[PDB]
Amino acid sequence: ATLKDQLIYNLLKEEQTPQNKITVVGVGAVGMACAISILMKDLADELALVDVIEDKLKGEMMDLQHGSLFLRTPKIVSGKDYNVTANSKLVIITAGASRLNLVQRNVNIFKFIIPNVVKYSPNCKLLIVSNPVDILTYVAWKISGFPKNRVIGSGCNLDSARFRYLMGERLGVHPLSCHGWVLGEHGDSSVPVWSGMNVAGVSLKTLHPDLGTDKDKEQWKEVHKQVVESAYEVIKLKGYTSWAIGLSVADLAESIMKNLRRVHPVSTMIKGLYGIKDDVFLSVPCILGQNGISDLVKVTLTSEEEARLKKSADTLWGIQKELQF
Amino acid sequence: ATLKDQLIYNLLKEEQTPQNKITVVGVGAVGMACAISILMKDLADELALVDVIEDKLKGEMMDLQHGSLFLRTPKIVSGKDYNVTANSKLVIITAGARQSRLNLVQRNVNIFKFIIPNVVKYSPNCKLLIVSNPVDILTYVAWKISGFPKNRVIGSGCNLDSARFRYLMGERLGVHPLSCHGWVLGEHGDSSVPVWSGMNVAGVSLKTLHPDLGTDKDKEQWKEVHKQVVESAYEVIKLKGYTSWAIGLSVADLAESIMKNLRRVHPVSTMIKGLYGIKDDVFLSVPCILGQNGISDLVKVTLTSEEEARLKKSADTLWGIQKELQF
Amino acid sequence: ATLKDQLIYNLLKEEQTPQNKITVVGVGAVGMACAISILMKDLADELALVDVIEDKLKGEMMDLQHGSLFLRTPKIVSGKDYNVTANSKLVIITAGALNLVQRNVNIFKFIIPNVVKYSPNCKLLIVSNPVDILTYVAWKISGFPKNRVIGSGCNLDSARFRYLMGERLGVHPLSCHGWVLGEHGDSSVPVWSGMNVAGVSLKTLHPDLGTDKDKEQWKEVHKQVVESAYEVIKLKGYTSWAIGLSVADLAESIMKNLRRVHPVSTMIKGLYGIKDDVFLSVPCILGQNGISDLVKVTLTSEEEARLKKSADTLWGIQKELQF
Amino acid sequence: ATLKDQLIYNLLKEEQTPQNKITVVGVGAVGMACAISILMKDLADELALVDVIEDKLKGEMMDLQHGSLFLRTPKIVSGKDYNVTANSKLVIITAGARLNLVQRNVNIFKFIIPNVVKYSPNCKLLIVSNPVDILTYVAWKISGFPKNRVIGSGCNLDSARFRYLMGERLGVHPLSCHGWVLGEHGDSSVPVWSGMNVAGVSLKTLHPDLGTDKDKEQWKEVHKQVVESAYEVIKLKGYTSWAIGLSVADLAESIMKNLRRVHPVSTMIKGLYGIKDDVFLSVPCILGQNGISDLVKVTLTSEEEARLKKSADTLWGIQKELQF
Ligand SMILES: NC(=O)c1ccc[n+]([C@@H]2O[C@H](COP(=O)([O-])OP(=O)(O)OC[C@H]3O[C@@H](n4cnc5c(N)ncnc54)[C@H](O)[C@@H]3O)[C@@H](O)[C@H]2O)c1
Ligand SMILES: NC(=O)c1ccc[n+]([C@@H]2O[C@H](COP(=O)([O-])OP(=O)(O)OC[C@H]3O[C@@H](n4cnc5c(N)ncnc54)[C@H](O)[C@@H]3O)[C@@H](O)[C@H]2O)c1
Ligand SMILES: NC(=O)c1ccc[n+]([C@@H]2O[C@H](COP(=O)([O-])OP(=O)(O)OC[C@H]3O[C@@H](n4cnc5c(N)ncnc54)[C@H](O)[C@@H]3O)[C@@H](O)[C@H]2O)c1
Ligand SMILES: NC(=O)c1ccc[n+]([C@@H]2O[C@H](COP(=O)([O-])OP(=O)(O)OC[C@H]3O[C@@H](n4cnc5c(N)ncnc54)[C@H](O)[C@@H]3O)[C@@H](O)[C@H]2O)c1
Ligand SMILES: O=C1O[C@@](c2ccccc2)(c2ccccc2O)CC(O)=C1Sc1ccccc1Cl
Ligand SMILES: O=C1O[C@@](c2ccccc2)(c2ccccc2O)CC(O)=C1Sc1ccccc1Cl
Ligand SMILES: O=C1O[C@@](c2ccccc2)(c2ccccc2O)CC(O)=C1Sc1ccccc1Cl
Repeated sequence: ATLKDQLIYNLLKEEQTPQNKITVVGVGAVGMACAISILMKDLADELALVDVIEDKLKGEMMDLQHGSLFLRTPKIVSGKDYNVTANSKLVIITAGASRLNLVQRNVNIFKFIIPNVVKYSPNCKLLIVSNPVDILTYVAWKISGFPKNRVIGSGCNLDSARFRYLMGERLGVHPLSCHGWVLGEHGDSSVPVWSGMNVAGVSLKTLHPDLGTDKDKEQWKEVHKQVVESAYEVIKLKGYTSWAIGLSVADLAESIMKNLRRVHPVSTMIKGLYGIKDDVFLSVPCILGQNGISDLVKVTLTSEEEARLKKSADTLWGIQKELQF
Repeated sequence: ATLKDQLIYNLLKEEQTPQNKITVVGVGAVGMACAISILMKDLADELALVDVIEDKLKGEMMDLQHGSLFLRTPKIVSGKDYNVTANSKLVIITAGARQSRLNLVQRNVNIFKFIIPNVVKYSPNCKLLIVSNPVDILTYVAWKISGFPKNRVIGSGCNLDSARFRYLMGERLGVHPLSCHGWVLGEHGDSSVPVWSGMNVAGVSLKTLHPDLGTDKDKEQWKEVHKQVVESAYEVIKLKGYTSWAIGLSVADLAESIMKNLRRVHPVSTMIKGLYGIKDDVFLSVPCILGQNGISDLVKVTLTSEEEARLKKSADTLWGIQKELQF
Repeated sequence: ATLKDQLIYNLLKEEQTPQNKITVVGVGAVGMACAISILMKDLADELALVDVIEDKLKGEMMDLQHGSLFLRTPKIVSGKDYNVTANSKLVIITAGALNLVQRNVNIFKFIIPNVVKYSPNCKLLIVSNPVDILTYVAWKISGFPKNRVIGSGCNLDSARFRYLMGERLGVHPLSCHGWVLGEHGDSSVPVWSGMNVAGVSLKTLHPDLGTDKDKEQWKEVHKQVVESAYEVIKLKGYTSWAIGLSVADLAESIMKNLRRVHPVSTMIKGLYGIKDDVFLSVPCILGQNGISDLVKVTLTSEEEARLKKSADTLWGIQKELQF
Repeated sequence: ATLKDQLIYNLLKEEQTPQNKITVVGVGAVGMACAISILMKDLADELALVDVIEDKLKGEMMDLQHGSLFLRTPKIVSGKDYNVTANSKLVIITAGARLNLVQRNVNIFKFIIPNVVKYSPNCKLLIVSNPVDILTYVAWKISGFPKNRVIGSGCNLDSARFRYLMGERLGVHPLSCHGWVLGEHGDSSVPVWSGMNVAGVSLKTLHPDLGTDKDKEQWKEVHKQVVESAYEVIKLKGYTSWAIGLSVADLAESIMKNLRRVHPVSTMIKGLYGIKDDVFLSVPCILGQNGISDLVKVTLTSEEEARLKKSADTLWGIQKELQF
């Protein structure tokens, strides 16, 4: 009799499949920020990390494990082999590297990652964070063979969060109570939907018809410009962004894992909307839950706003048709 | 009229002061992990960040602000000037480049000579939580420089050591670390002392069940659990370069007890003069009751002759270094 | 020496004045639901309970205290005497019985000066019905500036509305936005123009929204907000859980200085052609100083007229009250 | 096309089943305290309520539903028919009256338990209804479940009360005051003095008279207060609810999140302490997604073993006469 056998009488050895498992692929700054935020929100009963850099992977794993006393996630695993990811409800991909090469190089990474993920978690939802996110969501969708509902791109979720932060600073109101949607292509070409911006259901555009135009005395257009300038500025200042993307991703994870059916601006296949007929992924408000994107909101856009999304779809398809699978 | 004034009618513009403000000094890997953990536990109404590297400081500030939608800490500020830290309840020092030990002391004392008086100037009534290494020496140093009473100068101490210990114990037993109790005390790091007599699950003493526990005669080598606390630490540095997540979680747990006045007991570093035959002004980890006045009480653990000798030895070495420090 | 002194060496005995204290007055179904909700949200470092029924009060305190292991609120106290409430940041009034209003006024004549004596700088949050009138009564008796006297108002009404909207749309209520303003309860006003998902206006899509001639009868969503409350009283005898949760949401914003916007009852003279000292719900920014700002909702003529009629009705009652 | 269709484009209508459903049976003071505590802890994606009083059930359901904006449990259902409870991970039984006390809750359980097993054959059963140790045996007998999936709330609350009182005496948070009350829930529970400690410092070693009549500080009265304060609370407010609700939600947390934390709950103790009868008593158990996977073999003094054994004989004496 060992000490363990002297202290503890076992009733059954029958270990079960983990029921609420999340995997993060890529343990760089983004991936780890996603990991810590997911752990502090108690979303998973098992977390798996994967990367190609083996020492860094083990170290990050152990560092999380050593905080186990302060968490409610009883099993943290990692490995280069995707067997550690088996039976994940949700797999978050943050792995990634002129700049048309860059796309094909991340496609090449995805050619390896995606089939391994699918092999071990055929029923998972895929959440793509890697950039350029809209293209890479299409790539994951294409390589995986999943229905469109199970391939979600982070998209404009962070863009909108920044927008609401900035709006909140201008109005002196918590971002939670400042509503506004940045849609379309993540990053420099995103579209701020001025018609939807509100506090307490009071449309800013109705109060201030010049809102978001060049005639706007207060230049609210700057808020959206600042959304892009902020991201360049953070990179210039600290070298990367981590905390904000980690938090926005944990929020998406919460909706999926808990089947909340909250509405988030994420990247989904928008074929058949806004005059678009190519297989491209762009952000619109989506209902997120246990089967992923079940529904999307049909935002009423101005002709200018539809045109901007159309141009994005055309540019995105232009790149995609040239990619090698 | 501006859009804001059309939308919003102001009842008053009295600018008041934060009620539950926390400052983190040094926004490296440790400091920023501390920050995210504190933010995700809703412990503060204002978070202030200080560092000497101005671009890194701003970028970190901005990156947290951008996650505001997902948090309930409405104000995050930063700056090189300590005026951003005014009226903090709790100030956490994680400053100084990560790591000989005497040369580490030397450079972190010099940093503290600048940091601590600026913290005291703006937050005279704060609790100071020292994380920077060597943590026991630097807790003494903060207490000497600040002039604060003993209760308000807390060193992270063996809080992480004990958490690592409990993780490892839980792994061998198949029990959650929360339900595996055991205390690593004394000097943080290489010379810490595992108190075998206190190790238990459900009040069942492991040492009583297994008298060889922690001795060289133990066939299950439970002494390796404490050795693995030490080895774990070196291994994480080898693998990723630094520790961040575990220390950040451990610090947020201490902040929780202090901000919410919980009077929970934690292994942290406090002025141990008067215990264990120790007559010098040294800080070492014992179990301390933490609350809104910091360390209000400490637990008097019965130690074996050997365990007591190790604390005494640490106290002798630490006082040997400290007596030569120039203030 | 005692076991305590053998185990524990004390560094200092000194006790601070409470830093994040909440008081709930009235330990009925509403008061206790507010209490449990506040406790499970870790909003207070000290909770005080006050009621006139001493056995009930003691029993409720002990039951909560016996749950201390599972909570992070280390001091829970109670008493008939308001000395237990000293230095509260937030005092929540849920105690209660033209007859009924005056009976609650009489209760408030005892309660409010006692609250003020022991927490002169607190925010008051009034839950007791009829809430809009009794928030006015607390304001008058206390002598507090209007920013520190807040009525639970239409926070619950709006939460119900968002629950019903969410059910109809297949969307979580958090993403279903819509505001019920004005007088709490029967005479509340659903603001159809603000009802939206993701910034998409339902009224703009569906102009019949909120009219009697609406084929989908979306007006019934607001009627069911009123019908819901009567049904719950019919079926179980009182409402508690929803109101408790709604009050804790308000407390969170105040105690954490969030500056979120909530539909709560505030002194509305100077808006919407209202010229009397009446409290009605509009969207208000809530924080450490209570209500610092309000949102000026653009109302239709019919919406405005409903608020004005409530104002006249409330004031018609209030002018008759003896203090 | 409705407004819903005008607003929302549906990608798929593939309907789903909950992944983390919990059922509470009985919506009285205890049941609803369990429910609100479970809801505020985000343990379930679906909560089902069952009771025989139809208006009360509907009204309590509605009341919780109305606070949905402030919760993260997207569906609350209720019903008289146990089809509303299908595929529950965890079913908490709090129904029954607050020799006669036992046989009447037994009769309730003859209806309830088969109905639960029918719709959720793989669930963990958590029994709260009193007398909890007896009704846990009854649930186990009727269900045919393996013993790991039938758990009584047992002495989780007694130990929580003990730790509260200990904490008040020492000036330490109950979380940091360790002490186990085992055996029978209620009058005959056993305080394990040898395990009582702060920071692993044994109070019995520091204070040898701890738990004896010779004790000048009368620590034995702390355990007496645990036994009593329940009667005290019933006398003052009519029932207990909040503490039990909090304790049940703590157990539910460990089950639903597979935490493998140790709690004192009622389990089959035949084979321990010389006990031979099919009796349930509280010992410390490791709780996770398979219910009680393991138990801690506390080392008891001869007096302590004698006390548990006496309880086992008493309970069996009642149980042998019950008719199923
Ligand atoms: N959508 C958004 O809003 C959002 C915001 C920030 C970052 N991103 C993206 O996240 C990605 C990563 O960001 P980062 O800062 O952590 O970069 P990083 O370089 O620090 O980390 C990337 C990690 O991916 C790993 N990796 C590379 N190939 C891999 C493979 N085949 N399998 C497993 N792991 C592999 C790398 O080793 C590295 O650890 C980038 O594409 C970045 O653009 C997008
Ligand atoms: N006690 C424990 O259990 C525990 C565990 C891990 C780390 N630590 C310690 O925490 C400290 C920090 O670790 P790290 O990895 O974050 O180091 P780091 O180098 O990543 O960061 C240090 C930060 O301190 C800043 N800094 C330097 N001088 C400063 C000054 N005068 N004022 C303000 N800020 C200043 C640096 O610019 C830098 O941003 C180290 O001493 C490390 O050993 C202790
Ligand atoms: N504003 C809202 O949305 C909301 C919703 C529900 C209830 N309410 C109101 O909450 C109030 C109470 O609801 P309830 O169901 O808990 O009623 P209750 O009758 O169950 O409990 C009321 C408590 O008030 C206490 N009380 C009476 N006089 C007192 C005094 N002078 N000092 C201290 N306490 C005193 C009683 O003793 C009792 O415990 C009612 O006015 C009710 O209408 C409003
Ligand atoms: N284990 C503990 O530590 C602990 C603490 C408190 C109470 N309890 C017990 O919990 C039980 C309930 O306490 P309470 O205060 O909630 O009682 P209660 O009277 O308020 O509620 C009991 C509910 O059970 C319902 N019920 C009765 N028969 C039913 C059936 N066949 N099917 C479904 N529901 C049925 C009743 O309608 C009622 O709603 C009692 O046995 C009490 O002793 C145990
Ligand atoms: O903030 C971000 O950081 C990155 C970026 C990309 C392109 C331009 C600026 C920043 C980045 C660059 C290099 C290394 C790490 C990074 O995370 C990646 C990225 O998508 C964002 S978010 C963003 C970016 C541009 C505009 C608006 C928004 Cl909301
Ligand atoms: O884990 C830690 O990391 C550091 C360390 C110090 C000395 C020996 C090993 C590690 C470290 C070194 C370099 C860079 C960054 C670091 O955080 C600092 C530190 O105190 C710890 S904790 C620890 C250390 C040694 C033994 C047992 C424990 Cl629990
Ligand atoms: O839901 C409520 O319950 C009470 C009520 C008051 C007046 C009419 C119906 C119900 C009630 C009655 C009796 C006993 C206890 C109670 O809480 C009190 C009350 O304000 C509400 S909220 C409400 C009430 C009416 C319409 C719409 C709404 Cl949103």
